[PDB]
Amino acid sequence: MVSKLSQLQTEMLAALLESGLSKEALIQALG
Amino acid sequence: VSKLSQLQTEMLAALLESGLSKEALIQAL
Repeated sequence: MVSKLSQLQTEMLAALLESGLSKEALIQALG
Repeated sequence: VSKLSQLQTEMLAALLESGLSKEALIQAL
């Protein structure tokens, strides 16, 4: 729980996976 | 474009631009 930005990033990634975005598509975009 | 796909896309670009570490990505996966 380092920073407001890190907490928000964490929530966003979780939300995306919940919405149906694959893990592979996440990796493609952000890896 | 579908509104859902577009929102996901825009969230991804914002994440990328915000400086998401390689470790943070691994942790979320």
